[PDB]
Amino acid sequence: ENGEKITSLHREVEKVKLDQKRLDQELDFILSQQKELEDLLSPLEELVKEQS
Amino acid sequence: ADASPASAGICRIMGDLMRTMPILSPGNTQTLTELELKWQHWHEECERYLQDSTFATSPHLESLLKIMLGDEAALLEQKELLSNWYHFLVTRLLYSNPTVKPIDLHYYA
Amino acid sequence: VGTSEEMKMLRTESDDLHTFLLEIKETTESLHGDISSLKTTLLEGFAGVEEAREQNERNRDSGYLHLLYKRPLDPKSEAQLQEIRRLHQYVKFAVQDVNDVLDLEWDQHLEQKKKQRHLLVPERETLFNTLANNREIINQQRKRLNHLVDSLQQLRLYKQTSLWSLSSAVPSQSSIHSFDSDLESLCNALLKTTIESHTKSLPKVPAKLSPMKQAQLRNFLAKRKTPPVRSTAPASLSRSAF
Amino acid sequence: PVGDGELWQTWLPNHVVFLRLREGLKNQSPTEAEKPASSSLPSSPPPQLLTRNVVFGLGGELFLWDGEDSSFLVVRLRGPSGGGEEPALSQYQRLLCINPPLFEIYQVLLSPTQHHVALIGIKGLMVLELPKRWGKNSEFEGGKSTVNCSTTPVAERFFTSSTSLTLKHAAWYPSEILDPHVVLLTSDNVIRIYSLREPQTPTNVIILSEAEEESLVLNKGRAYTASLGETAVAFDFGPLAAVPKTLFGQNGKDEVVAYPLYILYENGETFLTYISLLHSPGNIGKLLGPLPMHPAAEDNYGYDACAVLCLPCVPNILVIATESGMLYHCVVLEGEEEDDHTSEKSWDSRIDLIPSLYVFECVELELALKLASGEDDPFDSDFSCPVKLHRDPKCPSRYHCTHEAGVHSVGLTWIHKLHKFLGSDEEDKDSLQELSTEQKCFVEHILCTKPLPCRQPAPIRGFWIVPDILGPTMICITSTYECLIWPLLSTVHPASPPLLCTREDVEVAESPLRVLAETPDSFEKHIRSILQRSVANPAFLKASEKDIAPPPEECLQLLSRATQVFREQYILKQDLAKEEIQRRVKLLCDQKKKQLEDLSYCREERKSLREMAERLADKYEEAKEKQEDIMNRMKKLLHSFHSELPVLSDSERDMKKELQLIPDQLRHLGNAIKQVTMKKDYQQQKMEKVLSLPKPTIILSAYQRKCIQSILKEEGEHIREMVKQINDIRNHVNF
Repeated sequence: ENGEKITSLHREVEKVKLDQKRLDQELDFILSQQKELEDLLSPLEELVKEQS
Repeated sequence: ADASPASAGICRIMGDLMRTMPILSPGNTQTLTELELKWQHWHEECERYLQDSTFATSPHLESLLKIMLGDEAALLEQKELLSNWYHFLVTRLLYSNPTVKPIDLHYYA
Repeated sequence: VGTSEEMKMLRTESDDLHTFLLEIKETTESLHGDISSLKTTLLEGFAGVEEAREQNERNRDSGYLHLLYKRPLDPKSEAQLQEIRRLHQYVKFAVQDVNDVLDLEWDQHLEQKKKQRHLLVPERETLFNTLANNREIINQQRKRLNHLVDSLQQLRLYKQTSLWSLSSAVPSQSSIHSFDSDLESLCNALLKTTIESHTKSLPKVPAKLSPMKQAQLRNFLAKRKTPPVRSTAPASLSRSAF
Repeated sequence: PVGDGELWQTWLPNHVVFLRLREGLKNQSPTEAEKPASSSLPSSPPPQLLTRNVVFGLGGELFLWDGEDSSFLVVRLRGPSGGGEEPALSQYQRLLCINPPLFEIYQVLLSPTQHHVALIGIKGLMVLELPKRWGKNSEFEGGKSTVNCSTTPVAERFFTSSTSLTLKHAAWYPSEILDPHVVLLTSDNVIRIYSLREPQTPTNVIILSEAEEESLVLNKGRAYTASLGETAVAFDFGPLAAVPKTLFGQNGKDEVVAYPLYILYENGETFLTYISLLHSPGNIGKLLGPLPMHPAAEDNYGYDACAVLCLPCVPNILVIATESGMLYHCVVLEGEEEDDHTSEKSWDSRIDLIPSLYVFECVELELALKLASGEDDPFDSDFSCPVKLHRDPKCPSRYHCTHEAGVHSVGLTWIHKLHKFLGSDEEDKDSLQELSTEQKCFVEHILCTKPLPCRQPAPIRGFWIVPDILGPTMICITSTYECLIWPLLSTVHPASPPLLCTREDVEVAESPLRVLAETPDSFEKHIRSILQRSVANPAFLKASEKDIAPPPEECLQLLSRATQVFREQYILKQDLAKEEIQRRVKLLCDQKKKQLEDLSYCREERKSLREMAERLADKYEEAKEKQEDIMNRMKKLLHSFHSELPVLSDSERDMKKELQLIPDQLRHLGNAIKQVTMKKDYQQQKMEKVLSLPKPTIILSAYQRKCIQSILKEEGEHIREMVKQINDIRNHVNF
């Protein structure tokens, strides 16, 4: 009874540890793609400053 | 337990021993020997918690465990909470002889 | 193997930690939602760069300017007009909804204040009538669920073993005037337990053997050698210490 | 409880009835010690020593025949059920015969109806009627110290005239539905059924000899048939059976039902007859045999056959027993139908289908203990006497054997396999393969009274098995009236599988013990297997204050036989059980250690998962604030790319009409909100201005609160079972 708990407890420890580490890396991908958008946006902010 | 988060865990061990006690139920198809053998396990489990000293952080709960084990010394330490000798008798039967018969009873009285 | 306390500590600290492997899982599986929301707002951003690119080049044609008299709203200007229309209709309904709830409270205050002038006891029976309603709703869903099981067993889609069910109980009044009803109830129960009936037949004859099993058993035993099963004396007294 | 059982073992052998009978037997012994012999020769052999049972029991009382009073002595096995008083060692009832039996009694038998007792002797039968029970204790005549019982002599005029006639065997007819009938077998090879209504005339008579058409000649050859074993010795009844339809003419339809009586001869031939006391004697009662015993035997299965027992099973099991102590286990099966193929010149067209006997095994009993004599003496003499068989009243796979030197118990382990194989489907061959696996009977020497060759035996005078009041418990009474008691095992246990602990362990994630949770007895049954004895020392009857002292050499061999059996069957198995409990307890200590190390690692990762989740929230809101200013740069650029348009469209001008209309509707809505607020303010201040007198507290009584808490339980548990039953159906009906 004590072992069936502790061996199943251990399996959800390593699960949440895997998915937390997945979120860390999917955040790195967002932060990288946000820069590709920001380096793309900034030239349009220059053209309007000349045209005005 | 609601007021004292330091004792509450131990107060709940005491309260759960107060739920494992084999009391006879009038609607229930058991033998006296079944009540007897179950109460013997409950006594062998209550005394077990006294050997690992489980209640030696609150002497009130340590007294309640001795009372629930039929300790005739701790029961007489409760004499100022036993207003008469026949309540002491019925307490002593509840915690030391739950299969008592009419033809044993004189000796306990 | 241990004490009663060790084997109990191994249960509590396991459950005192299993609780947190829900606490820290629910935040992890929740944050995946808002991380998936943020990726959607990122793709809105990538689309907005290219709308802004196309509109910057569209504004550089001299023909396009001639059609602007017949342009619809831009989708942001109409989405704000549709939001203004939605909010106007909501603020209009919730003014009525709150007005009419406040009259439903207020004539109920008048009704309680009418009822308060002719005595006591409604605050007992709403409790028991709700229990009686819930108890027949339990019986109606139970009647419906068995009829589904009958139907599924008709169709042979379901097969079952055996299950059982529960019964009620009631306690007495304490306050000194019931005893002859408590006794007449007991008297009618004793009268309804007074004796029953009798039966007669021959015994059932035991089942006959199958002739095929009987012939197999003859054909087994007729080939069996039958060496005797002796009372087993110890096979070497030549191991005595004297 | 359990402690209820030891008191009767010490009390009952010391009861005053066993003291009376151990004093009478002393007073009988003084008289005949001195006359010198003179020269004559009696031309006669000694009488046959018949193994006895002059004891029975009924409902919770034991009944012993006192032949010195000519009465039963009746002793109670039910103590006072609460009372603080000890069971009185002095208390019994006497049941005295109104007419005394005019012969020595060797056996007693209670009727199926439990009201009548047969008193059985070599020259007669008398039957006793039990007096009516009443009073606070259900006592004979309400508790009289002596009661007088009605006694009827049976077949008296036949035994008192035919001086060369004797009884061999007797029983009750198997009925609870008729008058009590008694069945006798006598020294003329004739069975006779008598009614207690008509106790001097037989209701039915069955001749067992082939002797038709040679009549009008006298009686003498009874010497010479007996030398060939052509004497009927014993009989027993099988269960109630439907008669084979070939035994009647092709007129009938009603299936006639009768008892199969099995009959044994002194040569060991067996015969059958079907007996009814409910049908007309047309073909009913014909003798059928000799019944062929398979396989064939080159000794011919002995020639000293003395007892038979028919077990209440399907197929029948007939136990046959000899004076040599051999017990044969004959399964009874109906005969075979012969195809018309390839045979010629049989010469009677009247083959009745006769059932066949099939020997499953044979048992050889140690009647007296065998010791180590020399290899050089071809003339030591095996100690034979008439084996007496008894049915067990609580275990249909056990029976018991009493003889002059002891008592043996026998359990037929394979009967459960036979009932399995016959009760499964017609293609089940593997239950017949289980019937081939060599679980033999078990044989158990409970009592020894001749433990040494030199010693005189103490022949059993009383035998009974108590079913309900001492548990299943055996009672034996000696030739010396010593009472001996053994609790019987409630079940014939077969041998368990060989040792579930020659396992080497292998780690991947799960415990090898999960498979041992499925059966609650698992480890205790493995210890109970290691402790399973395959020989034991019999319980020895004490030597008497009149016995000859034996040679020291017999006593050394008896000691070494006993200490060897203790060393090999108890001590070795108890140290093996100890090593098994040592191995098991260690594995649990080491698994308990592992679980604390496992738990302590998960306790540190409890910190790890928090000091990670916190930073994942920090890193998310950083990416989110960054997305909003990228989007709030985007939402500004798109707004500048629409501002340079030189004219207002049809849609800009007409949205401007709607936006010019909305402010006056907002002027009405922004008064309606205030009217609803001032309604709430007025209502709330009119509720406030009532809160200055008390409501009475609705104190639901301690029983009325418990009523609602019991109803909300019943209904909440009904709801759980409906939520369950919907999910159980949904798990079966996957679409």
